[PDB]
Amino acid sequence: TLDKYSSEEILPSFEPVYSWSS
Amino acid sequence: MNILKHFPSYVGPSKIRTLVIPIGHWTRKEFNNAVQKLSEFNEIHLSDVTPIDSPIFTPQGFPHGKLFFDFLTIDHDDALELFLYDFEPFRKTFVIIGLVNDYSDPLTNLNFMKEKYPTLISPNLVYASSTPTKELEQTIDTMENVFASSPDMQKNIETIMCDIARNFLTALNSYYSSYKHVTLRSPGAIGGNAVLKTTLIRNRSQQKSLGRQMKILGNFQLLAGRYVDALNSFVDAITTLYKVRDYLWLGSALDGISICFLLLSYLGLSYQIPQIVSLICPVENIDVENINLPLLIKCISDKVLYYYDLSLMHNSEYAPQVVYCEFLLKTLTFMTSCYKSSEFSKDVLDNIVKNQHRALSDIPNSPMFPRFEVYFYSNKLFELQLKEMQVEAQIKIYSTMAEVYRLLGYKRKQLFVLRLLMVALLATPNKIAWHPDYRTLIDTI
Amino acid sequence: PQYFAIIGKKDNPVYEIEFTNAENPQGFPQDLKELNPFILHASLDIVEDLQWQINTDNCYLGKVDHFYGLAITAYISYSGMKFVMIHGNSANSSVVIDDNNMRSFYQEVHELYVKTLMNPFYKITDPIRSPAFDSRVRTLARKHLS
Amino acid sequence: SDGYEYTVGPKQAITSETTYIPSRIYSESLLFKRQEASLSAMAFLFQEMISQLHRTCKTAGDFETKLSDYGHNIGIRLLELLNFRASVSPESLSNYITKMRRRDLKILDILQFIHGTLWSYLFNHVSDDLVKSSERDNEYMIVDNFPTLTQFIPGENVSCEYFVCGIIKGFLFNAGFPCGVTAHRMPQGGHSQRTVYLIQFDRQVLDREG
Repeated sequence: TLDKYSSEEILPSFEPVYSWSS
Repeated sequence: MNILKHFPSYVGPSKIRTLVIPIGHWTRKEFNNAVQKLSEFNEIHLSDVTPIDSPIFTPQGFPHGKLFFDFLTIDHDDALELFLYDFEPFRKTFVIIGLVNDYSDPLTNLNFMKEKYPTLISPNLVYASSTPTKELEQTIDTMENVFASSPDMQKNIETIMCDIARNFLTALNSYYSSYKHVTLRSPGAIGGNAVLKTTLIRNRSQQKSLGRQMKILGNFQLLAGRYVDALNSFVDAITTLYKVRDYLWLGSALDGISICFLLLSYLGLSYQIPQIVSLICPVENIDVENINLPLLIKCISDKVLYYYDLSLMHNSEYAPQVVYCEFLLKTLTFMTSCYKSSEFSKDVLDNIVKNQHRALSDIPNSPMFPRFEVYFYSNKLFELQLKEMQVEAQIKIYSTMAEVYRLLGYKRKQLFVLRLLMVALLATPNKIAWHPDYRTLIDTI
Repeated sequence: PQYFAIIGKKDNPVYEIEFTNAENPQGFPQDLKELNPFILHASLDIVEDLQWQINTDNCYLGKVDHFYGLAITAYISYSGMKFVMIHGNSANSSVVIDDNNMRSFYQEVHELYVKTLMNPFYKITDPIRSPAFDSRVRTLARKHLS
Repeated sequence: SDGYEYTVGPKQAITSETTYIPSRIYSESLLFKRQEASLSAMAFLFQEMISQLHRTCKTAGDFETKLSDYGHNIGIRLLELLNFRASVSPESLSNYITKMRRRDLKILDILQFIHGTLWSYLFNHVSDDLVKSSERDNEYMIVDNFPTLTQFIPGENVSCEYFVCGIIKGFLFNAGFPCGVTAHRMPQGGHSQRTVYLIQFDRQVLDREG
C-alpha cells in the first residue's frame, strides 16, 4: 500500500523533503 | 508536514524564514515529527540571548522583543524570486538548521552543506543522535554552529534555539555591513521583462537613494527583532520618501510601519501614531488606546494598495505581481482573523502571530468586519490574471482563499475555489511528486 | 449571452437553459461552458446569505456576485426556490443589467413555476421536464431578456 | 423533445429563433375564479379518505404519519400560490403587479399569515386567538372554536383532524421553518368542539431568530 510504503523511506540527503519545480 | 494548506500571517515579514533539511539516513515520518516539534520554540525572547558586540543589532538593546522563527522545508524556486531581494530582504531565507543522524564529521558535513547552498548566509546543524561518543562530543561542543540533542528533540532545544538566534544576529549583521553600500534599484529595473506587471482584468536622485537606504535599514531592524527603533526609522523613511513621489517603495514602507504598529500592540507598549501616517492616510499626537487599531490597519492597507495601483504606468518601477498578490492574501487573512470576536484582545493578537486556526466557534454579535466586506475584498483577488503565474503562487492563493471561505462559512464557495486549485494543479506542464496531503485535499473536496 | 437556472431547497437544479444573441450563437466560448455550474453554485451561497435578512421588496436581489465580466443576478420565491442567472459580455464589454426587464422576467417565470407547481403529479425533487414550460420560458426570454 | 433533460445538461437556445403548444394548464389563468361548492362533497371525500387510510394503516402512529403526509402535499402548493395572489393589488397575470408581499421571513409574520390569510381561504373565516405559551421555551398555538373539516367526526379523541395539521406543517416547512406541529383537544368556552394546533419550532429556527 502506497500510504504506508511512503511513510518509511530513505530521504535523499542534502535535499528538501518535497520540491515543487524541476 | 503541511504543504498545500498555506495561511499567511500579517507579521510574516517580521517572521524569519528558515529552511530545514534531513541530513543522513532519516525516514519521512521521523523527520516530519522532528521538524514539527522543532516548530514549537519560535518565540525566543531577546532577554535570554547573550549580547553581541555591534550596536545596530545587539540583542541587549530592548528588554522585550520575541524574535520569531518560521521553520519551513519547501525549497522555493530560486533565480526568479532572487531578483526582489533589493526591494525587501525578508523574502530571502537566511539561516539553515540541518537535522543530522549519522555520527559523521560535522566539519565535512557542513563544508558540503555550504558548497551546496552558497546563496544562504548562516548554516548550522544539529545531531539527533542517541549517545554519540565523547570524541565527537568534544568536537561538536568546541564549535558553535554544530549542536546535538537526543532523538525526538527534547534534551536542550531551548538553549539550542537561543544559540541559533545568537549566531543569526551576527550573520545578518555581517550581511548588512556588506550590503549597506549598494544602489538598491527596483526589481523592474533589475530584471526588465522578467517579472510580470500584474495585468489586471478590472534634484530627484540623492534624496530617493537616502530614503530607500533608510527603508532597508528599518526593514533589517524589523527582521532582526528590535522594533521601537524600527518604528523611529520608518517614520523618517516614509516622510522623506513621500515628497520624492516614489510610490512603490513607499507602499512597502507603509506596510512595514503598519506591521510595527500591530506587533508593538502585541508586546503591549504605548506609542503615538505619528503625524506623518496620520497626514498621509486619514483615520476617519494621539495614543493607541484612543483609536481602534483594526480600522487603522484597514485604512493603512487600503492606502498602500492604492499606491501599488498608482505605481503601474512607470515601465521599470512597477510593483511585481507576486508581491501584490501576497500582500492581498496577507490583508485578507488579517480580516478573517479579525472576524472572530467583538473585542480586539490578547487572544486574537496571539492567534494572528502564532497561527492557530481554531476551526469553527461561536459567533458573537457585531464582529469587527461584516461577512460581506471580507468577501468583497477577496473578490479583488480574481481581478488580477491568475492563470499565468506559476504553481507556487497559484497553490498558495487558492489554498488560502479556500481556508478564508471555510472560516467565513461559505462551504460551496470553498468547493469552488478548491476546484479552481485542482484544475490549476492539473494544468501545470511538469511532473509533481506524491505527498500525503493531496489525499486530504481530495477527501475534503 | 446568458445562462439561467431554477434551483430548489435541496440545492439541485429543477431547470437550466442558456440564451445566445445570434451574433456568436455558440454562446460562452468553451471554458465558461464548463465553468457555469460552478460559478452559479458559488453564487448560491451569497443568495442563501441574503435569503434571511431584514432589508420594500426583497424577492429581487439584483447584482449579487461578480466574476470575470459576469454579472450574477438572483430572485428568491417563497418555497426557497432560487432563480439565478449569469450574464456575460458579447466577447468584449463591461456588461450591465437592466433594473426592470429582469424584474418582470422573474415575475413571469415565477408565475409559470407557480402554475406548474400545482398539479398533483409534480414533486419538488423531480425536475421540470415540460416542453411547454421550456417553450414559454424561451419565448419570454426573447421578449424581455434582450 | 426540447425539455430540460437533466441528464444531458442545459441545452443551447437561440434568442432570435417560437411555436407554442396548447398546454391547457399554462394557458389557463389562476386569478381567483370562484367556484364554491357544497360542504357535503368535501365531507364525503374526507371521510372516505380517512376510511381508506384506516384500512391501510396498522397502528395509531401509522395513521398519524400517513394523514400528515397526505396534508403535507397541499401546504407545499398553497405557500407559493396564496402569497402570489396576495401580491396582486387591485392573459398573463404578471402584467398586473409591481411589487410582491415581501417574504413573511419572520416567525411572527409567517404565523400571523397563517392566522389571517390561509385560514380565511380554507374555511372562509379568520381563525381565533393565536397564542404562544411563554412557559417552557416556545410553544406557539392556533386555536379553532369549530373545525369545519372534522366537524362530523365523533369521539372525544382527536386523531382524524391531522389533515389541517399537515397543511400547516407543509406551509411552515416550505417557508424555511421546520416544525413538529400536533393537534390537541381542550374545551374552554362552552364550545367543546375546540381544537388547538400546537406548533413547536426547531432548534435551527430558535438559533436563527436570535
